Amino acid sequence: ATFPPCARKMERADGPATVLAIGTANPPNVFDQSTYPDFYFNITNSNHMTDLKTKFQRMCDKSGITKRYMYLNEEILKANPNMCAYWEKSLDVRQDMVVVEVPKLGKEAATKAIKEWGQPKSKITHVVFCTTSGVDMPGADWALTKLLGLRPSVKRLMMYQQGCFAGGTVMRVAKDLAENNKGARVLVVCSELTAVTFRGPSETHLDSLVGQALFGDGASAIIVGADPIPEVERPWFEIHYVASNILPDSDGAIDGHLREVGLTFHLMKDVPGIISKNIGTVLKDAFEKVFGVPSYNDVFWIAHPGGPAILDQVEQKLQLKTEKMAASRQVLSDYGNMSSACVLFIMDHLRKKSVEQKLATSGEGYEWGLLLGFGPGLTCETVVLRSVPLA
Amino acid sequence: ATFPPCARKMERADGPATVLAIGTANPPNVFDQSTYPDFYFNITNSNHMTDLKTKFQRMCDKSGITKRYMYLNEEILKANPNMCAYWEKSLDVRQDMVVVEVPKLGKEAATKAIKEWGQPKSKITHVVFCTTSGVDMPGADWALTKLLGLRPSVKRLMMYQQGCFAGGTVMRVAKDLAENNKGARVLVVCSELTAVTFRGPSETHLDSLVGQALFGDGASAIIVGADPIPEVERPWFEIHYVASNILPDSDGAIDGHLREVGLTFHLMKDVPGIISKNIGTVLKDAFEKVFGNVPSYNDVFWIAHPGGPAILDQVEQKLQLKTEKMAASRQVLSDYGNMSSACVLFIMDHLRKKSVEQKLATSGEGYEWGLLLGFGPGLTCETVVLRSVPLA
Ligand SMILES: CC(C)(COP(=O)(O)OP(=O)(O)OC[C@H]1O[C@@H](n2cnc3c(N)ncnc32)[C@H](O)[C@@H]1OP(=O)(O)O)[C@@H](O)C(=O)NCCC(=O)NCCS
Ligand SMILES: O=C1C[C@@H](c2ccc(O)cc2)Oc2cc(O)cc(O)c21
Ligand SMILES: O=C1C[C@@H](c2ccc(O)cc2)Oc2cc(O)cc(O)c21
Repeated sequence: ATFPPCARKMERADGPATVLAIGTANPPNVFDQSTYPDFYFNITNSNHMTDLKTKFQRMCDKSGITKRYMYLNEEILKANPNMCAYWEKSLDVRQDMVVVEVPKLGKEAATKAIKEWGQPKSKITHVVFCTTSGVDMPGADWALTKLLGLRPSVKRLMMYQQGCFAGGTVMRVAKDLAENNKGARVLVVCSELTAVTFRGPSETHLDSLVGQALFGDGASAIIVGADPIPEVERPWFEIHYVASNILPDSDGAIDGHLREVGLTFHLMKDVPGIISKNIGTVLKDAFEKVFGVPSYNDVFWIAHPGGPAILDQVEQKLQLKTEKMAASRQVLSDYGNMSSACVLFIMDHLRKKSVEQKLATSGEGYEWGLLLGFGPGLTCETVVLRSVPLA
Repeated sequence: ATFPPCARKMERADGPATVLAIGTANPPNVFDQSTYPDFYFNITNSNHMTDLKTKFQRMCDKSGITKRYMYLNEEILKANPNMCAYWEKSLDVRQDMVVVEVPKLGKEAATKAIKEWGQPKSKITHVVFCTTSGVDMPGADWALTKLLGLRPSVKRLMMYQQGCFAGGTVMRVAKDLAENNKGARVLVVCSELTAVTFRGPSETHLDSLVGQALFGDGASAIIVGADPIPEVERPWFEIHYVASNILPDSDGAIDGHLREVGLTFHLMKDVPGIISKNIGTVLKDAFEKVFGNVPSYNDVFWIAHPGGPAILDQVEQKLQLKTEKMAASRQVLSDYGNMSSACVLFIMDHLRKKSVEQKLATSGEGYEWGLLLGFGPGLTCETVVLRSVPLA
């Protein structure tokens, strides 16, 4: 039923896929969260909706967010009344922005990672581009290739309308790309901008208002490869296990639609409840596979900060000690919810802080760790990581 | 710099990624190409555009297409005048159709693939869903998973807004999922519906008119795995080499923009020209990596994305292929039109079946080796080197 087998025509690698560099970028406009409700109701000309703004100030005060970064600013929003409305035909001006600026922010994040990596751009064999912010043909993967001047034969994978869990997905994608191809070096870019999602307030769409309180802009970039070249490339985290779960009883929990008015956000179930009710089973299953067993307090944690109640309720249900989510909270406070890019920001802070505090390893002390993405399905992406030792 | 190595935690497979099953599906409405211009100019209130209709009749006549299948029909279009115009805000009505109908049609093709495969669907470990028709959150990958009742823990990969080259991308994607994961069985689904792209004619955007003559609807699905179970699973094609290339001097050749008027289609360079000048360089590099320092193009089987007949004609001319090589590619174009990322899988299925039918030596018309090519925006050329299986 088969011709006689031949050796793998495209050689594969032997070690684990390894993070060799991380770079991050954010748009230049900074928004204090504690005064953001004033700005938001000013720029949306909705100061007559008194009770709604009180509701929004509470949302912002309870977000665990201190500041956010956005491509949008006061000048740009005055120029587009249709994006300041809650529900006006927009998509076209929104697309005109994000199809340009999402590859641009990704390039700034990627240039940093390429620079830290140290190798020539020409060594990049694969490009994985992940966003939730607009679509186009050719995609932001093609645009990033041109902007960076990678070789025209890079193998690309364009991930559009992904959502918050895709920071975990890209790790699972790059794992197989890196491990199945000897010498493959994968450029992974997550890049998100709220220009598709910013909109005016409505008294009957309070979940849309939660989104206005939480979503920020940012781009993160990693170089993934297996078999790092000793004393030339420098490892930081190893990918050893990945898993995907549609959580029980979660149908319709989070929906997002791309419409003539832009991208709309819909909350319809207790998202922190469903995650925290089911996270025990998922991680226990992963740990049996990887180990078959360290404590949850003895591994490092990169958890997507969908919002603070997620991190809070996982922490309680699993009875974690409060430093386990500290790095994930650090990014949420410093940046807000940047959809897919969040976890890669958290990974970078983890390593930087572990180095700077002169700890044993890249993951704040521990040999093993977790990276968790959450979003729409309701989808939980699971990554078991190993760190590297340090001085 | 590293912790002590440990054995790979997730076992890998050893053989090549193999196609184990193919199924396809189309919407139920058939449109004869020869009289399609009469239907199209009438439904878009364009009967007065007398010379434009004569041009469109020529496009249809020279299209190499006999018929297409479409989810759209007469009743659906009359219910949506904003779609029968050239440039009205529609995207919402277009999304309402395709976010439901794309996973639906893919479900149809996937059930056929799974039935041929013969294994329990619970043994599917990965889902790759590929489309250029609509986007949604959660995606068509999620909806397909629910419709089929696959395991809740499948590893899903959602590929939106891909374009015509993506039939080769999913093969490339599926190669690494299957090979790096022992026991992985990947369901790959490409599902395309013209409801995103249909629009009335304009005398000044004849490239938009070109799309209206060529694009059809369809979905195709494959089961891809490595290390097949002897006597249980049946290999049909192996994936041995994958390559990707942005062709030189091709910026702007094919653009597609998702707007408030829906998906718009633009052609601003000689696309069959650019592909045919460069395909030799592309295929020569792939063959040198597979075979060293090498069969002739006439001695392999061809699965070429039929973006239009001029592409197949100009690759046939410049590479001096005998005319039989593109025949399978042209048969699918004839019977279905250009189904974006779904076509090549339709051509793959057609190839195997007529090889079995005519009792040829292999599943790729008696050749051992062959190509699957996808052409699209970028200009992106995706290259796959396949091996067939022998036949009794
Ligand atoms: C060329 C093709 C569009 C139609 O067949 P064709 O026989 O070449 O048409 P001919 O050139 O013989 O006929 C000429 C008329 O057709 C129309 N036409 C054909 N291709 C056209 C194009 N790219 N743009 C505009 N008009 C076109 C024109 O109106 C032309 O007359 P013009 O002088 O007014 O432009 C088709 O076979 C093809 O493959 N074209 C490009 C491939 C493609 O479309 N790829 C889709 C990719 S995802
Ligand atoms: O509606 C949006 C906005 C989007 C987004 C966030 C940050 C950013 O920078 C750009 C886009 O994030 C989301 C993530 C989801 O899981 C579901 C959603 O509906 C959305
Ligand atoms: O504009 C379209 C239509 C789309 C399409 C075709 C058939 C179908 O059934 C659904 C969508 O295919 C494309 C493929 C491209 O590379 C570029 C494009 O602009 C387009």
